[PDB]
Amino acid sequence: SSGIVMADWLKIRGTLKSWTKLWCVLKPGVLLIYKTQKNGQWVGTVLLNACEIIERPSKGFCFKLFHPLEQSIWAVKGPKGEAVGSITQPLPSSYLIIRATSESDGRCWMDALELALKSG
Repeated sequence: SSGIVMADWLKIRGTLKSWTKLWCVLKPGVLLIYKTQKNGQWVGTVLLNACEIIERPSKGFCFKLFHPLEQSIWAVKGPKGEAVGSITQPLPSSYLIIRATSESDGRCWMDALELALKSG
């Protein structure tokens, strides 16, 4: 009933190239990012509807979510009404660079992300 298409750890490159491991959940039209896997501290929600996706060779496997018009990709409000995201390494306003453990995992995420873009 959840509507959760995918959930797994992904590494997200900050502006500070710290590659933090964060818990990521995919629901139609949104990617929800958390510090921890269960009942986690919300960091941000990416509005996939405003986004396009491109592959980024080469290390594992990296892909980039970006706003084609260089605008903000981020939800104003948390899934639970949260005003502000949990503090993390600084992240870009208009794009996100993401890494997955395996090529197969990465391709799955990416394909799933593609469908998710125009739904919700």
